[PDB]
Amino acid sequence: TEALYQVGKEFTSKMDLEKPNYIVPDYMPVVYDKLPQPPSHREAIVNSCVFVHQTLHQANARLAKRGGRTMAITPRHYLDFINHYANLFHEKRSELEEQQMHLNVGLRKIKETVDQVEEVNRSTALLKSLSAERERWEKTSETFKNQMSTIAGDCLLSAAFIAYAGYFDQQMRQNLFTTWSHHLQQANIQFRTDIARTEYLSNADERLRWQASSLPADDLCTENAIMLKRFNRYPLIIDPSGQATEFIMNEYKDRKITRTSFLDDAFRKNLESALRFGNPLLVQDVESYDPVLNP
Amino acid sequence: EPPPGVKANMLRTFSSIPVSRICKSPNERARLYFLLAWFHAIIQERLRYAPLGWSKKYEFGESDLRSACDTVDTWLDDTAKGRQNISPDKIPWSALKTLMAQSIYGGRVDNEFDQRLLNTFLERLFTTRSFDSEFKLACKVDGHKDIQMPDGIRREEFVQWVELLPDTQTPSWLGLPNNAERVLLTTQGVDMISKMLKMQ
Amino acid sequence: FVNFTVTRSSLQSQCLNEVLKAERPDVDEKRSDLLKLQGEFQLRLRQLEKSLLQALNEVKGRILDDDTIITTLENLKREAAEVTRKVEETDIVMQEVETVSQQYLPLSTACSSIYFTMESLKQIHFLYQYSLQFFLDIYHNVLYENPNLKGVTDHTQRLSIITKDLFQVAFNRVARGMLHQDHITFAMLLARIKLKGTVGEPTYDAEFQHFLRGNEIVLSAGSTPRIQGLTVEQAEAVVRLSCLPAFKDLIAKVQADEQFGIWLDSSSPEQTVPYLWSEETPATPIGQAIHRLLLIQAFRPDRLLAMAHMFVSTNLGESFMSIMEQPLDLTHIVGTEVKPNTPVLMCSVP
Repeated sequence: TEALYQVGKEFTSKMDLEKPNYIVPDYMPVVYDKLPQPPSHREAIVNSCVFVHQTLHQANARLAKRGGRTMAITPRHYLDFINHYANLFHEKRSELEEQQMHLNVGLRKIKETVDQVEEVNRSTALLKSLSAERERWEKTSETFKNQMSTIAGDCLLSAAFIAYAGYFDQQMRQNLFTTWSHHLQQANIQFRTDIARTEYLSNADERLRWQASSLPADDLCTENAIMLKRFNRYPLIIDPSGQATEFIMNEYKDRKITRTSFLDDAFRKNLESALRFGNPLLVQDVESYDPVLNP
Repeated sequence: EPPPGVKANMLRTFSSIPVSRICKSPNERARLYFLLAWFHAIIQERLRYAPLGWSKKYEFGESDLRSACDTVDTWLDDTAKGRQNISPDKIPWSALKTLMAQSIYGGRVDNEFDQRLLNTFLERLFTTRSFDSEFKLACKVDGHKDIQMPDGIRREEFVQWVELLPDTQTPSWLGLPNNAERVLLTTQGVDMISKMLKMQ
Repeated sequence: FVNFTVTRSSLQSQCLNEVLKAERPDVDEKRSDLLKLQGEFQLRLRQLEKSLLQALNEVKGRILDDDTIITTLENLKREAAEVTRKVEETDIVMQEVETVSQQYLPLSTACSSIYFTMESLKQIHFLYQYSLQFFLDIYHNVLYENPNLKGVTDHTQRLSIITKDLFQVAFNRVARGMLHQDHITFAMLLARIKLKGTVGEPTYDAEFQHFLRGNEIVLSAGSTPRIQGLTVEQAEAVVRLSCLPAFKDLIAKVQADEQFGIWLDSSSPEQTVPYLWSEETPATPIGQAIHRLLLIQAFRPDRLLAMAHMFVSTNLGESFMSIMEQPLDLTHIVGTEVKPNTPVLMCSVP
């Protein structure tokens, strides 16, 4: 727990986790023994990250006692979690500032246009046509502070789901996400419960293209596609039906992806080519994994 | 796997053996095959009641049935030298009974009491009396009723008789007491429950 | 790790779309065209919003100074309004498609339940491994090459025939690759699934819940009395079964029936289970079947399987399990049901 906490602290230094208006809950969901008694918002964030990491050990234990098949939880999962947290936090902050900048510029231009028409028929008709857009932009600009407040918790939950939830099925994914959300609730960490995970970590254009690439219209499939897009460690795909293979090949036709297998004689050569020319590579039969990929 | 019961066993037997095989020149041949099938079924069905039907789990299987069929054909052709009808008392009952007692279904037996039981079934089943109208394959299955010998002389009649057998088979069909299945059934019932409980 | 596991909703959608294609090809084609139209419509609306925002963001001075900006804004607003109009039109046509496809939801639910039961079948034996393609082959068999749909044209009767044949073919193909002792168990589950698909039948959750487990009801020394005519195990079974509201007066009903002992020693009591449960309204024949199943489990466990078969015969028909008694007709299965890519595994007991 010490190592996880210190890694979280040092890695989230670039993060803007300072919330001076944060209130310490009376019952703090403490998982770090030497966490300061009046924790700060950043301290609560890293403590919740450590809790998220330990929750995967608890879940693996629960599936192990029921005879289920579990995959080992490693500190590299925690490193992927914190890396995704930093990247998603920065991305969401940048997108939200850019959207607010565009909305403010649009609103000031509409106000300037009203002043110009005051100081004619066509522009009055245009302003009448733009009233709904102006109202929507003012409302979205009003929601800016709430979005800013919920960014940290939303990104933490999204990164946890990306790092840890890939191997598990729908029920266990929901269980882990509910556990993390409840822990954030006990820690007074702000997050949204309305937006879906797939809607939050993917846009409609990407989902439409995924549907074009023959990705099945399913929430778990969309989550899998998001993991295949935002991965830190190279993905290992488990698909008995195998439609994931066609989805990957369709998504990477333009970049000239090559299908191969660990049991193929040319695999090494293929791998070398994929490494030298920077082309996407798809290797099947990972049950016969060749340790030459270890580096 | 072994057929679920005597009816299924005999249906599988009659399906496995070609029609032209059974319908050769001696009209009596079909009955012999039926008898063999019944015998085979009974023998196999006594394996399910592992300690009681036989003292040991023997591998009475398709090879034994095929060997018995070949022996029946060989000795029937030897006796009925290309004749349309062979008198039932002229059928080589001694040859078939001895060959099945010592070699076919007999070489697997390593216990004198299981050998006595096999001799028992062979003596009761393979006689001239099997060709009578009132021959009785089994006696007092449910206390009152019992299983009659079909009055068929062609294969299709025997197949119909097997197909018309009820779905109320009891170990008394095999000569065993009716309670010989009780415990087994109970276990399987409990087993079913467990499997059901394991799939929720 | 990125695991692609089958979810109930996704399989339900797949089966609903497949039955819509098979039964209502015009409706399925219209639905596909509508989803494509709305996808590109939302795409166009997003592009129009982005273009409007960027046109406002990339204009210098005042908007009225450059009439080209005004014309572009007017064109964008006009196109947005008319694409939105097409959006409501596509929405109403989707309402038509949805009210058409509402009829086939129970079949898709049954399909998903059957597939997940087949997947759970691996828990009882290592040999019971079934892919999604196997169940999809069963479903295609039921939908497209079903001899019972040869001359039937009414959609409701076709759907009923398809629903019946789904259960029948699923049992046949799965049980051909199962040990006979397990067949009833599978049949039981199918019956329960078909029991959930009946609108007019109750849930029977408590009766099945006591059917399973049951022994977890701890009975003390004083809790279980000594009933004349029953053994200790039978007495505890009566006590546990009395926990139901319907069997609350079970000891009194058994004691008041002097003929009951005769029924306790009959060869096939499951055929003549006496009316020992108290109920205000008459139970359905399937409800009567569960009540007899409970009574048999309490009193004659050795005949439980037989009663279970009767239960299946009540839910799925008399001849539902009859194919397993027949010899394996391997010729037709190899010629028609087995693809050349699919190996025919023949697993035999010693």
